[PDB]
Amino acid sequence: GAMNSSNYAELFNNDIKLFVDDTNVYRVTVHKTFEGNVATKAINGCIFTLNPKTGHLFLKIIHTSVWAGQKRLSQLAKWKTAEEVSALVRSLPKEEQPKQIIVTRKAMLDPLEVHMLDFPNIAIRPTELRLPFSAAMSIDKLSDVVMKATEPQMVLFNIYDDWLDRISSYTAFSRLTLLLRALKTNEESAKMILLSDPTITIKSYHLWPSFTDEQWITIESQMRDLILTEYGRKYNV
Amino acid sequence: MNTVPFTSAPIEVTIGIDQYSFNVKENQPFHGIKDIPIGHVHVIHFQHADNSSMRYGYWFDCRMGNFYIQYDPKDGLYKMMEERDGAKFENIVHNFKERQMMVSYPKIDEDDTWYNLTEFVQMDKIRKIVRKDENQFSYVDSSMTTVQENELSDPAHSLNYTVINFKSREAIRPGHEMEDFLDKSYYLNTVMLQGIFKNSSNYFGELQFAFLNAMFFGNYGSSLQWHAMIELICSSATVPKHMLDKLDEILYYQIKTLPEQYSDILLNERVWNICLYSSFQKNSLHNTEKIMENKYPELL
Ligand SMILES: c1ccc(N2CCNCC2)cc1
Repeated sequence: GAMNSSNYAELFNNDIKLFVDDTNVYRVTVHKTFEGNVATKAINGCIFTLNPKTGHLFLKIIHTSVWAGQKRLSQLAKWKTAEEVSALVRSLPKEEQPKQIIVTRKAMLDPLEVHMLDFPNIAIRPTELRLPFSAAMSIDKLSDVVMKATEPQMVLFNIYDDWLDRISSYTAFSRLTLLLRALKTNEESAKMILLSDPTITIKSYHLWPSFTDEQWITIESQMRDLILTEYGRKYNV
Repeated sequence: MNTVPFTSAPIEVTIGIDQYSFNVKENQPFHGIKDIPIGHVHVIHFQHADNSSMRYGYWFDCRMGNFYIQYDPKDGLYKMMEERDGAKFENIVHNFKERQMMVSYPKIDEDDTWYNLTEFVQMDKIRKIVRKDENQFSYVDSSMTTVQENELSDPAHSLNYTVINFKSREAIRPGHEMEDFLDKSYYLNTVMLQGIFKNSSNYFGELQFAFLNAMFFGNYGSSLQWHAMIELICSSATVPKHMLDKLDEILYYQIKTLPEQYSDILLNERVWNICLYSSFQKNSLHNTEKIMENKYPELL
């Protein structure tokens, strides 16, 4: 059934699973036309498919050409997501295929279920968590590869960098969701926190800076403050 | 006109014949039902006074034999049976009519209700849904489950309706997932009409038979099947024009005949609101939509 607080540690057991987030697949800017009407212009998107135990991120880049001449694009985006997830699963060896796929939005359940009818033993599940994966495009290197793409492309990233060498996947997921929640609530402040100290760099093959354990506790503390604050500035408390 | 005689009425029972029903008291001198219109299927059904649980009954066609009812005190129900000795049967019936111990099938001359409910229902197709080949008539009751229900437990006593499942490989062509799931025309016209049912008459017959089992026996899997067959048509962008016109008539008379107080259980809000207001065929069911909105505006 649905994924929620009560079954949160299932994510870190040894049954292969993937989160699928479609919130960045179909992206538009809205603008005025010369006649003073409103029009949209699509920009490149991405499917965010993440193994929470390993940190594996299969980032499928959705190039704007996929929308050309299509109607009802927000509905098509869910089926395009489903088609690409299904294609990914079919491309993996049997022992790498997931046993469950968890969609972050319930409107993906039927599209994914239909595309995965060939895989009756893969559970398609919703979740009651309000996970912050939409903020993935606030990670500079991920935004960069999406916006530069001139064709459809799959790019393979570890979203935990090398963290699992030192911490567990439960702790790594908690750090990731905290960083992303911060970036979603106030991107500028979050990014200021992450970079203010020039001496801490981001390795060429990493997404996040190379903090020591002690520096990560400071950072994590600053991100919590931000989220509680912005919750202040937002609700006046 | 044909006759279904009763040996006796040992237990108090409400007896239904088609859409008619009457009360028989324990050991009342009731010996059956006469003037039954030839040319239609019929159903005779029962609800015991003592146990309103288990409505049950028999689908039959008088052209296919001489049938009578006889209570069985061991199994505790009114059983339909065939009399093969035709001279014996005529004599029995003639005696019962002379003593006027039969109720008359009370069809009003203006009235086409039963015809309109059973237009496409054939006894030969009923017998393929209800498998009991040694008898010419078919037993149904409230509790019988459908083949699809058993997939989700006694097979000999199942209702073998055509399985319809919108999220199945049968319904969805590889490569047309979004297309086939949002516009079920392939599934309706190629898979079901051309492939399984062969023509829309056989389709409509199963649909009408499912509705009637739902209404007369409160058979829940029948109700599921009726709604599924409606939804498949309404969710298809491409339906023959004659099928839509006939569907509208079919549904009109089902809704007209439904007991006003059973609407809450026998009508699925989601299917009906989708079919009348959202589906491809939202504008094609004029009679059904008008009677739905004037009789059950709460459901909508
Ligand atoms: C999907 C599968 C594998 C990876 N990586 C590649 C880099 N090394 C760790 C594993 C990423 C996404």
